[PDB]
Amino acid sequence: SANNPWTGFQIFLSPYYANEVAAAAKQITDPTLSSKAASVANIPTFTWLDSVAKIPDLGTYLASASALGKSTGTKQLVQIVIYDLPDRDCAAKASNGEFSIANNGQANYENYIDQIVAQIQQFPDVRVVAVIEPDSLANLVTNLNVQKCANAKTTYLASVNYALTNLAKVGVYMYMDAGHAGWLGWPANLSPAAQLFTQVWQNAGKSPFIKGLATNVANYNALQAASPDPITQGNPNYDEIHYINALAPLLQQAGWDATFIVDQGRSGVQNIRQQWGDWCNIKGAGFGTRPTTNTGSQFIDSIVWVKPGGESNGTSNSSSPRYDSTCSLPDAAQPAPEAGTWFQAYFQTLVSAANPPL
Ligand SMILES: *[C@@H]1O[C@H](CO)[C@@H](O[C@@H]2O[C@H](CO)[C@@H](O)[C@H](O)[C@H]2NC(C)=O)[C@H](O)[C@H]1NC(C)=O
Repeated sequence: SANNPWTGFQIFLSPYYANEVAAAAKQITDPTLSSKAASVANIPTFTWLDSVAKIPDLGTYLASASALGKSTGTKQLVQIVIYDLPDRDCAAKASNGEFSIANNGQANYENYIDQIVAQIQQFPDVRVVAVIEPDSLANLVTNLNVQKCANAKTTYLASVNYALTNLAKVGVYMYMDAGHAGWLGWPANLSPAAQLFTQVWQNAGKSPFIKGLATNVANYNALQAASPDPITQGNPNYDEIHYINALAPLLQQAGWDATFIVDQGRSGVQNIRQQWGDWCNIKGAGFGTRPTTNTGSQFIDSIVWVKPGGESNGTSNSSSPRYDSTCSLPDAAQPAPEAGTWFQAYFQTLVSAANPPL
């Protein structure tokens, strides 16, 4: 499109991820690998606002970005993930979301959005790009047979709508999460997905700030695979470019000339999964293509690193109340600590296996 949110901006580098990376790098014993690991702190990632407790951090990042821009003559851009739906992750065996539909989820989520908007409103010289609710709308395409998802459908739609409508009022550029090629990219899922995303876009007023969709968030697919990963058999859309090329024209027909961003933060190593749906701490993952607007596609505004590499996707300990058995599969790195906590061995392998190399 004419307006790529990243062009002309300096991306703000997360100091939190930077702090995690710095602490991790000093524990890597091989000196050459340690220096490569430390440099990961210079690679832009998205900040996950996975609870209300993260909102004060957002405020600090906006204010810091505003000052860094003035100190360097740059316009700064802060990258965030909106990730706090009530009954979050409806199809997962376990979820860490703090809100529940049964306990005023809609009002609590609205207040979470209001607090985020109130921060963003104070720093108008900082641009914000937001990924909207990973692991939400995609469940409403394929997983309505999951009772928790069926029962969450109206709340997910209302809450996502509230986020889109209100973040647009402060000029946030937004990409709705849209799963990945092995979820919504199956040819038979493309039209139901397009119909749902279009309805969501319409309900939020077709705001020009709703730029399009984010794909492969927290996943491992290639953007453009050298050859199809065996997990993809049966799906001609075996990588993200095939998925996006197939979905984008369906959105165009609705009047939404959508553009896309694609997570490649853990895509450096292909052919590491037994089944396509295995998502938790996949063993042998490597850092992938660094964020760039040089995407190879008319539809793709940026390759991005949405999910921060090194933060555990979930514990492998079956005695934890947050245990999801996906995290103990044979292709999941184990033992793995609780979701969000640092997984040092996994980070070291992400560095060692990076492709392109760091
Ligand atoms: C695996 O999960 C279990 C349950 O969460 C953990 O065992 C408990 O740990 C807490 C303190 O961390 C104690 O209050 C409980 O009494 C423990 N229960 C038992 C049966 O030991 C266990 O620590 C976890 N293991 C790892 C490596 O995280």
